[PDB]
Formats: sequence, C-alpha cells, structure tokens
Amino acid sequence: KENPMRELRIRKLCLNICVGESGDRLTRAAKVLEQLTGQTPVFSKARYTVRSFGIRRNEKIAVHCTVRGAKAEEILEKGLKVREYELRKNNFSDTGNFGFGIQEHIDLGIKYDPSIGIYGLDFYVVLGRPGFSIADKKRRTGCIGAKHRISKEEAMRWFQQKYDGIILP
RNA sequence: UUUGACUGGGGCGGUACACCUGUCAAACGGUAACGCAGGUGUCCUAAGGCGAGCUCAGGGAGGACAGAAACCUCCCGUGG
Ligand SMILES: [Mg+2]
Ligand SMILES: [Mg+2]
Ligand SMILES: [Mg+2]
Ligand SMILES: [Mg+2]
Ligand SMILES: [Mg+2]
Ligand SMILES: [Mg+2]
Repeated sequence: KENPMRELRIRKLCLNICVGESGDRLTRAAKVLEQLTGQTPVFSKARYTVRSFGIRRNEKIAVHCTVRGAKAEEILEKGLKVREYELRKNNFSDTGNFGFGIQEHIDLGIKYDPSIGIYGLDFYVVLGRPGFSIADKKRRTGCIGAKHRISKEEAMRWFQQKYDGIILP
C-alpha cells in the first residue's frame, strides 16, 4: 500500500535547559541533562546583552544536547508519560515537528540529588522520513521533494498512531 | 632678527597646503573653483599566512518558567 521509505521516524530529540546564568546552576543543569541521556551536553552562549534578563554577551546561559535512535525514542516516551500522552494542537509546527516542556526533571524517572537540585527542560521532536539526510550530506547535497515533506496533519496523526496520544484544541 | 601661503581686496575664518572615496567630468584617460557628500595622521600576533569545516541579515512556525526581547528546532533566505 504505502512505500516503506515513506515511514515517519524520530530524526532526533533535542533537549534544552535555559538556566539564564553561568555558574553553579548551569554546571548542575549539565549534570541533569548528562545523566538523563548519557551524553555530555554543550553550553550555549548569549548572543546579546539583556539588562532585564541579567545576561551578557558570550555568557553561557543554557545547556542542550541532541539524542537520536532508540535512546531518543525511550526518552520521548518518558516525556509523554509525564504529559499523560496528550498535547495541544498548536504544539505542532508547520514543518512536521512538535515539542513540549517538563517542569521537573525527576518526573522522568530520575532520582533527585540534593547536591544537584530540580530542573525543568524543553523537549523538541524532529520527525522525518528515510532520505532526509540528502539535505545534510556534503557531496551532491539535495533538497527533499514536496511530497516527502511531513505536513502538520501527518505529524499529528503519527503521534496519535504511535503513542495513542490526545490532541487538544 | 623674524613674525608662512592660499584667499572673488586684505584681516577674522577655513585649509580647498600632504593624502583617500563617490560625484562634478560631457561612456578611454586627463580636467577647475573657499564646487558638492565624506574620510585620513590610526587599528591588528591577528584583523598577518595556510588549511579545514561552515553559512550570513532577516522572516515564518514551534518549544517549561520565557514575555517585544534569553536558549533549543525545523523551514524560506543571491547576500538584503
Ligand atoms: Mg559553566
Ligand atoms: Mg596673502
Ligand atoms: Mg606635492
Ligand atoms: Mg568621468
Ligand atoms: Mg570624454
Ligand atoms: Mg572619463
């Protein structure tokens, strides 16, 4: 019926903790993200200097990491369990991606540690079909055709099919 | 003994006094007014040299606190 190469999959899961300042909190936030995924994350600096937010330019204010494959699949399940497998209809972008936030990281089955603290984090899911890497390869770089593109509706349906989730208006 | 020069008289003023960009300038080049709009006496151990990878400004959509503005992601983006 459907081509096997049109199957939607998790291209990557992007986890971001924007602490907003450099020092104890960012270092501890990195440990939260590191032990949630097993991957050492990277520090994002501030592009501007905003007086309201108390951030200067070239100051590490956030910690983020990218996970792929089965490890990204199972972390995503923990996130939807916390969200009770339901998302608002507006959580889906027009490019076939969606995301959600977690207020407390220990809701993801992570033991709390007093010397670390409690943290929130941001989950962004990038979907895709086989062949999306042509836009990323160095040689013969190509742009995906219009039909391959994942529309907002086909991302919402995939969420309903896989995690039997709920879409709220 | 000296107490510059240019200058729509000289003085005051300015530097058109050594230079650079665009124009004037009349499609080679050259071309003047104390013509017009500006800049220079610096700065850099990299902002020099090579190589490698990468793509920018901006905009759209989306994502806990996060909002016009913090960070993450996708998309458009001939250089804006
Ligand atoms: Mg740090
Ligand atoms: Mg004279
Ligand atoms: Mg001379
Ligand atoms: Mg000429
Ligand atoms: Mg001529
Ligand atoms: Mg000429």
